[PDB]
Amino acid sequence: AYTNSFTRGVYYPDKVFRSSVLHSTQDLFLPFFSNVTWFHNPVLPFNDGVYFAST
Amino acid sequence: FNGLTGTGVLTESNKKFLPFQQFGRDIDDTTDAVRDPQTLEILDITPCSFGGVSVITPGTNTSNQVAVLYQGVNCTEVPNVFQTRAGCLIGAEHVNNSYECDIPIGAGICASYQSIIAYTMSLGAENSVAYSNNSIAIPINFTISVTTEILPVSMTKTSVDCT
Amino acid sequence: PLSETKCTLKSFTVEKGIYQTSNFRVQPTESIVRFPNITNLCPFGEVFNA
Amino acid sequence: NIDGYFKIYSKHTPINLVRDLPQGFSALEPLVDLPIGINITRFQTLLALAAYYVGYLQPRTFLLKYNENGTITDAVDCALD
Amino acid sequence: MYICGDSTECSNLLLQYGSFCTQLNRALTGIAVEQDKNTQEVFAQVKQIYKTPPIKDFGGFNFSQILPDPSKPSKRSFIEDLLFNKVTAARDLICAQKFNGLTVLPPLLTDEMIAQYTSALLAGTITSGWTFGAGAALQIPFAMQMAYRFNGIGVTQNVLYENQKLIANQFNSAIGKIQDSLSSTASALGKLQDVVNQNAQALNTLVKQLSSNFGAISSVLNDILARLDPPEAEVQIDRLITGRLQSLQTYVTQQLIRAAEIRASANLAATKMSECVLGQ
Amino acid sequence: LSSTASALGKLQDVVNQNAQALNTLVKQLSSNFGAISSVLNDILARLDPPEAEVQIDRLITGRLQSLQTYVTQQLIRAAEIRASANLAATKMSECVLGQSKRVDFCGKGYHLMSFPQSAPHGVVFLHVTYVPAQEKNFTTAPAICHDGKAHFPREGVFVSNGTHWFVTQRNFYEPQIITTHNTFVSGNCDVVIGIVNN
Ligand SMILES: *[C@@H]1O[C@H](CO)[C@@H](O[C@@H]2O[C@H](CO)[C@@H](O)[C@H](O)[C@H]2NC(C)=O)[C@H](O)[C@H]1NC(C)=O
Ligand SMILES: *[C@@H]1O[C@H](CO)[C@@H](O[C@@H]2O[C@H](CO)[C@@H](O)[C@H](O)[C@H]2NC(C)=O)[C@H](O)[C@H]1NC(C)=O
Ligand SMILES: *[C@@H]1O[C@H](CO)[C@@H](O[C@@H]2O[C@H](CO)[C@@H](O)[C@H](O)[C@H]2NC(C)=O)[C@H](O)[C@H]1NC(C)=O
Ligand SMILES: *[C@@H]1O[C@H](CO)[C@@H](O[C@@H]2O[C@H](CO)[C@@H](O)[C@H](O)[C@H]2NC(C)=O)[C@H](O)[C@H]1NC(C)=O
Ligand SMILES: *[C@@H]1O[C@H](CO)[C@@H](O[C@@H]2O[C@H](CO)[C@@H](O)[C@H](O)[C@H]2NC(C)=O)[C@H](O)[C@H]1NC(C)=O
Ligand SMILES: *[C@@H]1O[C@H](CO)[C@@H](O[C@@H]2O[C@H](CO)[C@@H](O)[C@H](O)[C@H]2NC(C)=O)[C@H](O)[C@H]1NC(C)=O
Ligand SMILES: *[C@@H]1O[C@H](CO)[C@@H](O[C@@H]2O[C@H](CO)[C@@H](O)[C@H](O)[C@H]2NC(C)=O)[C@H](O)[C@H]1NC(C)=O
Ligand SMILES: *[C@@H]1O[C@H](CO)[C@@H](O[C@@H]2O[C@H](CO)[C@@H](O)[C@H](O)[C@H]2NC(C)=O)[C@H](O)[C@H]1NC(C)=O
Ligand SMILES: *[C@@H]1O[C@H](CO)[C@@H](O[C@@H]2O[C@H](CO)[C@@H](O)[C@H](O)[C@H]2NC(C)=O)[C@H](O)[C@H]1NC(C)=O
Ligand SMILES: *[C@@H]1O[C@H](CO)[C@@H](O[C@@H]2O[C@H](CO)[C@@H](O)[C@H](O)[C@H]2NC(C)=O)[C@H](O)[C@H]1NC(C)=O
Ligand SMILES: *[C@@H]1O[C@H](CO)[C@@H](O)[C@H](O)[C@H]1NC(C)=O
Ligand SMILES: *[C@@H]1O[C@H](CO)[C@@H](O)[C@H](O)[C@H]1NC(C)=O
Ligand SMILES: *[C@@H]1O[C@H](CO)[C@@H](O)[C@H](O)[C@H]1NC(C)=O
Ligand SMILES: *[C@@H]1O[C@H](CO)[C@@H](O)[C@H](O)[C@H]1NC(C)=O
Repeated sequence: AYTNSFTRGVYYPDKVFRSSVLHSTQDLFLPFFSNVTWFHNPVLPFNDGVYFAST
Repeated sequence: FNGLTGTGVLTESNKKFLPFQQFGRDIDDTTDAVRDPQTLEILDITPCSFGGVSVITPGTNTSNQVAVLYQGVNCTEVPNVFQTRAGCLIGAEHVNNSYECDIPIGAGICASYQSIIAYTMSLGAENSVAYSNNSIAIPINFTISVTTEILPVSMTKTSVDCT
Repeated sequence: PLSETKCTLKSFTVEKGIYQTSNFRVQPTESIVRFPNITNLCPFGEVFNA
Repeated sequence: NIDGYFKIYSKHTPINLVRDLPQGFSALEPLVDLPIGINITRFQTLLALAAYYVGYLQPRTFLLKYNENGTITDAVDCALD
Repeated sequence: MYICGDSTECSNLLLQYGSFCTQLNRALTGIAVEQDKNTQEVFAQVKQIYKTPPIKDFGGFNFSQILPDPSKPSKRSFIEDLLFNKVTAARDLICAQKFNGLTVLPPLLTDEMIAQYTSALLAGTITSGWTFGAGAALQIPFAMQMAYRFNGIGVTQNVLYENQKLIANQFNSAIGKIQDSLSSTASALGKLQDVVNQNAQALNTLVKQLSSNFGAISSVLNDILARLDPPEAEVQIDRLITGRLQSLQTYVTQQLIRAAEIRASANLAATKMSECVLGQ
Repeated sequence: LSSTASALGKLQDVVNQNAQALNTLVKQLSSNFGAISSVLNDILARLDPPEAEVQIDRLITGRLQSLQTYVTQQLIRAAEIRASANLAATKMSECVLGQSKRVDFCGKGYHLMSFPQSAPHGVVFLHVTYVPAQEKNFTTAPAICHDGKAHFPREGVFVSNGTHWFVTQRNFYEPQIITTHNTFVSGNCDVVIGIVNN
C-alpha cells in the first residue's frame, strides 16, 4: 500500500539560528516523492532511524 | 558562553529566537547573536575596534611635525581631534575654506602644509558662460605652446638561476 | 610617529606623502564566562555521612 | 539513533484534509537527546482498549530555506532531477 | 590578524617564516592607489566648473531630461536616478569592517564631485561645442553648432536650417524612447554588475576558507592551543599556518590579474571621453 | 627642466619597484623556515646524511615558494610595461610621422608636430600646440536673404560689428566683404529662423 510522501520529513538539522539564508545540509533525510507503507501487532525493522506518522 | 569563545562588544538584542534555539549566525558563518544561559535573553555581539595608522608629513626638509590618522574606528576610544568619514585625524586644524589641495586623505577630505591643515578639496574655479542665441565669441590672437610627456618602454633584464 | 616612519621606511629623510606605520587593536579589558545552573549534585553523604 | 545517541523529533498540527497527507511543509523541532547507547534493529508499538505510516531515513543533501524568523518554509531535494 | 587572531605563540611561529606579510600589504596598497588614479583620469578633464544659464532657448531641443535638477537628493539628472536604482545610505556610520581583518576603504572622490564633473562637461558641451577642450570656452548658438556638425560629415548645412522642426522632434522622441528602454529592461546594465558579483564572491570564498582542517585536528587555534601541550602542538599549528598563506596569496594574485583588465577598460573609457565628447 | 626636479616620476617608480622586488627576494634567503639554520653548510657539517634531509627539504620548499612568487609578480609587471610600450609606439608612429586630428591625443590644443628625445628607460615627447586667446564677441545670423534668395556661407560664419555684416573663419578674426563668390543660395527666406535682411 505505497503512498507518495510528497514533501514530508524535513526537520531542523542543527541547533543554530539563521535568517533569510539558504543552507545546504547533509543528514539522514527522507527523499522527496518516496513511498510510505500504509499499515493497520506488526513488527517493523529499524535500519537507521524511522519516520513515524500517524492520525 | 556555553563553551564557545571569542572577543567582542556585548549589546542588548531584541531578536526573535525560537524557544529551543540557542544562538544565531551570520551569512558568512560568523556568530552574530547569543542567548545567555542564565536568564534566556537575546544578546548581540559586535567586533572590537581595530584599524591601521598612517602618518601625514610635509617632509623632513621642510618641518619636523606630523599628523596621525586612524583609519576606520569611531575615535571616542583612541589613546586637535578632527573626525572625518575615514578614521579621524590628530594634529591638524579644520578650516572652512576649499583649496585645490595636496596629498589626499579620503572621502573628499585632504590636508596640506600652511601648519598641517585639513579641508575639503575644491574642483576648481567656478565660472558661468554668458550664453545667448544671438552672439558668438571669436579669438583674435594665437599662442604656440610646448608640452612634454614621458613614456617608459622597457626595464632591466635580470636572470635568476635555481640550483 | 616620525621616528616610526623613519624606521619603517629605513631612511633618514622622508618625502611629502602619507605612509602607513602599523595597526592597533583595542585590547580586551576583562573576560566573561557563563555556565548554566549546577543542579543534580551527586549523593556523597550516603557513603560518607553513614 | 546516531552513534549511541537517541534523538526524538515531533510535530502536532491539525489538518483540514481527512484523506491523506496534505500538501504543505511542517518542520520538526528536537525534544529529547539521550545517550543510552543501544544499537537497535527491531521496534514495536503497543496499545490498550489503527493506522500508522512508516518511512526509512536515507543519506541525502537538501537545500533548506529560512525565513525572517528562522523557521524553514521550504526545501529542495538535490539529487532528484 | 587573518592567519591567527590575538595569539602569541602563533605570532612567534609566524615570525620565523621571513616577511610573508609585507609584500601583500604593498601589493594591496598599489592596487588601492591605482583605483583612485583610474577614476581621476577619466572625469577630471575640465579646468573650471561651468553651469547652464537659466535661458532655455536651445532651438527646440529638450535637454531637461539630462540637465541636473536642483530639487533632487544629490543634484542628479533624472536618468542618473534610474541608473542608481537599477544597480544593487552609505553615510549612516563607520562600521564597514568584518571580524577577521577585512577593511573596505572609501573612494577619494564621492558621488557629489562625480556629478559636478559630469554636469560641467555637459554644460560646456551644450554652450560651447568643442571649443572648451582646446582653449577657453566660446559661446555659440546651439543650432549653429548642429549645423557645423552636419557640415562635418559631408551633408551641407542648409539641411538643418530647412528641417529644424523634424530633427528637433526626432531628438525629443529618441530621448523619450531611451527612457522606456532603460526603465523596462534590466539586462542592459550587465557590465557593471559582474564586477560586484565577482568581488563579493571572491571575498566570500576567502572568508569561508577559514573553517578547513587542512590536515590538523581542528580549524580553531584556541582549542588546539588549550588542549595540546606546547612542545607537541607546534606541529599542528604549522599546517594551518601554511594553508592560510596559500589562500591569501591566491586571493592577492587573482586581485592583481582582475585589476589589470579594469585598468585597461578605464583607459579605453578615458579615450572615449576625451575624443567622442570633447570633439567629433 | 634644468631647475625643477621630480618631474620624471614614472621612470623612477619603475626602477624603484624592480629594485625593491629584487631586494626582498635577496633578503628572503635568510629565514630558518622552521629548520635549524638558514645556511646549508652549517646543517651539512653538523648533522648526518640520514637525518639531515628534513631540514634541507624545509629550506628547499620555502625558497621555491618565494621564487615562484617573485616570478609571477615579474610577469604581471612585464605585461604592464608591454602595454605602455605599445602606446608609445602608436604615439611615435601617428604624431611624429604626420599630424593628429584626434582631439587631446598629442597635447592640449590644435596639434602641429612633435620631437622625440631619449631617456634612461623611456622616451620623451615635445608636442607643439596652437591655442587661441584674446576673445571678442559679436552678433551672428544663420543666413542672409537678398532679393528673395537666402544665401548661406561657404566656409566661415556671419558676424557684425554693429552696422555691417562680414564672413569670418571660425578660429581667427578675418572679416571679408560678403560677395556671391563665397556664399551659395538655397531656397527662399520664409522658412528659416534668424534670416536678416541685407
Ligand atoms: C538558575 O537559578 C537562577 C536563580 O538562582 C534562575 O534565575 C531566575 O531567572 C528567572 C528568569 O529566567 C527570573 O524570573 C528569576 O527572578 C531568577 N531568579 C532570581 C533569584 O533572580 C535561573 O533561571 C536558573 N537557570 C539558569 C539557566 O540560570
Ligand atoms: C561677451 O558678451 C557678454 C555680454 O555682452 C559679456 O558678458 C558680460 O560682460 C559684462 C561686461 O560689463 C560683465 O559685467 C558680465 O559679468 C558678463 N557676463 C557674465 C555672465 O559674466 C562678455 O564680457 C563678452 N565677452 C568678452 C570677451 O568681452
Ligand atoms: C598678439 O600677441 C603678441 C604677443 O603676445 C603681440 O606681440 C607683442 O606686441 C607688443 C607690442 O607691440 C610687443 O611689445 C611684444 O614684444 C610683442 N610680442 C612678441 C612675442 O613679439 C601682438 O601685438 C598681439 N596682437 C594683437 C592684435 O593684440
Ligand atoms: C556530612 O556532614 C558534615 C557535617 O555537618 C557536612 O559538613 C558540613 O556541612 C554543612 C552543611 O552543608 C556545611 O555548611 C559545612 O561547611 C560543612 N563542613 C565541612 C567541613 O564539610 C557535610 O557537608 C556532609 N556531607 C558530606 C558529603 O560530607
Ligand atoms: C516573524 O515574527 C513576527 C513577530 O515578531 C511576525 O509579526 C507578526 O505578524 C502577525 C501576522 O500578521 C501580526 O498579527 C503580528 O502583529 C506581528 N507582530 C508584530 C508586528 O510585532 C512576523 O509575521 C513573523 N514572520 C514570519 C512568520 O514569516
Ligand atoms: C521636456 O521634457 C519633459 C519631460 O521630462 C517635459 O516635462 C513633462 O511635460 C509633460 C507635458 O505636459 C507633462 O505632462 C509632464 O508632467 C512633464 N514632466 C516633468 C518631469 O516636467 C517638458 O515639458 C519638456 N519641455 C520642452 C520645452 O520640450
Ligand atoms: C561616532 O560615535 C558617536 C557616538 O558613539 C556618534 O554620535 C551619535 O551618538 C549618539 C549617542 O550615542 C548615537 O545615538 C548616534 O547614533 C550617533 N550617531 C551616529 C551617526 O551613529 C557619531 O555619529 C559617530 N561618528 C560617525 C562619523 O558616525
Ligand atoms: C564697423 O566696421 C565698419 C567697417 O570697417 C566701420 O565702417 C567704416 O568706418 C570707417 C572709419 O571708422 C570709415 O572710414 C568707413 O567708410 C566705414 N565704412 C566701411 C565700409 O569701411 C564701422 O565704423 C564699424 N563700426 C563700429 C561701431 O566700430
Ligand atoms: C533669440 O531669442 C530671442 C528671445 O527668445 C528671440 O526673440 C523672440 O522672437 C520671437 C519670434 O518672433 C518673438 O515671438 C518673441 O517675442 C521674441 N522675444 C523677445 C523677448 O523679443 C529671437 O528671435 C531669437 N533669435 C534667433 C535667431 O533664434
Ligand atoms: C526684409 O525685407 C522684406 C522684403 O523687403 C520684408 O518683407 C515685407 O516687406 C514689406 C515692405 O517693408 C512689408 O510691407 C511686408 O509686411 C513685409 N512682409 C511680407 C510678408 O511681405 C521684411 O519685413 C524685411 N524685414 C525682415 C526682418 O524680414
Ligand atoms: C513506489 O511504488 C511504485 C509502485 O510499486 C513504483 O512505481 C515507484 O517507483 C515507487 N517509488 C519509490 C520511490 O519507491
Ligand atoms: C628643502 O626645501 C626647499 C624648498 O622646497 C629647497 O629650496 C631646499 O633645497 C630643500 N632642501 C633639501 C636638502 O632638499
Ligand atoms: C564653519 O562655519 C560654521 C558655520 O558657518 C561654523 O559653525 C564652524 O565653526 C566653521 N568652522 C570652522 C573651522 O571655523
Ligand atoms: C552497532 O552495531 C555494531 C555492529 O554492526 C556494533 O559493533 C556496535 O556495538 C553497535 N552499537 C552499539 C552502541 O552497541
